[PDB]
Amino acid sequence: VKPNYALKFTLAGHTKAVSSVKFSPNGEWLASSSADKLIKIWGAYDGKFEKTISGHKLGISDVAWSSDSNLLVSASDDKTLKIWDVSSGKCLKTLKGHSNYVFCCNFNPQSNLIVSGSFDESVRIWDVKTGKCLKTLPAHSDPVSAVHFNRDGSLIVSSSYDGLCRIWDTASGQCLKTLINPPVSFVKFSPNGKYILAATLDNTLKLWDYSKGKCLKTYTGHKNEKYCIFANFSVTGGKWIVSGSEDNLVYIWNLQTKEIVQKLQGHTDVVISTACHPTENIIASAALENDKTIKLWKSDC
Ligand SMILES: Cc1cccc(C(=O)Nc2cc(-c3cccc4c3OCC4)ccc2N2CCN(C)CC2)c1
Repeated sequence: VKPNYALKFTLAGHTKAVSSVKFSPNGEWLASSSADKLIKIWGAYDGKFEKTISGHKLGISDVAWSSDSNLLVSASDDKTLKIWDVSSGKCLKTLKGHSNYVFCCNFNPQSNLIVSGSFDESVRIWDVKTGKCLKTLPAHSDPVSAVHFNRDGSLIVSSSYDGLCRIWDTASGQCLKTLINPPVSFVKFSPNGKYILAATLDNTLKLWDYSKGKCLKTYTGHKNEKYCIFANFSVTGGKWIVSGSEDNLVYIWNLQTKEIVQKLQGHTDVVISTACHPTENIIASAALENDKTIKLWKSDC
């Protein structure tokens, strides 16, 4: 009926705002990115600091893991993405092509491709092996806030400040659907691929059937009017929607009822990123520059 997330660890180390936290697909690790130009790796279960990965010339808005947990990709203000070998910390490839800040990134499930979104209003699809840009999609008419592949890699969803969500055929780069005006600050596919979860900067999360163009659920109560705040489907226990908020709380809703089921308190700045562990009822959350910490929370359901 309600989860009971409680604070377990606070992970300090970043020297500026933390932008993104992601659990490795194997459940072992948490990666974080920061305005401090660094990626840090932490133990998912005990929060123990593992390593710092460096090389970007400016702050990093996003990081993402390959399916085998061996590679990371990062999106930076230095206009590049970088592919990293996690074990060695080495930069394998620098992905060059965007003409302004890179804000978001993801591997496809296959992990042979990376998708990126930029201030430059494009979505780019990159070859992991070669580091070359395969396609440049003229995706939006304002900054791209989020990019995500569906569970089989066949589709990409993008969101933008232009107020649109768009679904793209990965293979061809063709736009299959435009969902249509407040800025769209976050989007991702549901695990079953049928729905998209989208955040808009009028303090609203919406669950959409994008084929029909029908809004199924609306989640409100949190504050989201300024920052591109990451949200999640929590699926390991109860079926929840999880998001950060500009009031320094993590919000958790019941997906079906739309009721707030828990608010997690502890952060001292905007919670810009949340992540849900792949197998356990564990949440990671990260905050902006008044705080600079990552917190790990555990629930019994
Ligand atoms: C290095 C760093 C540290 C802390 C927060 C940020 C930030 O907020 N990112 C950002 C910014 C924008 C954005 C949108 C429109 C216009 C501008 C922007 O930045 C400068 C000018 C969009 C998305 C994003 N992100 C947020 C984190 N998320 C995991 C991916 C995307 C970045």
